[PDB]
Amino acid sequence: WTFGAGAALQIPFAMQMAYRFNGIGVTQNVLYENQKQIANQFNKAISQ
Amino acid sequence: CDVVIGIINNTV
Repeated sequence: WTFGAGAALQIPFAMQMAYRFNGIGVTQNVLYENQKQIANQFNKAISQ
Repeated sequence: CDVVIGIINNTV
């Protein structure tokens, strides 16, 4: 997560969204209850 | 407990 002021700290990037659920202010039960669906929406979005 | 990847028991 920490980058810029820092170097990197090994976060596996679903954990990035799990922390970024705060920059909207929501649970981590967004993603992990909806893992592959949110993944595929990201994929379909990029494909479109 | 369904999508829990790393599992830690005995939370008191």
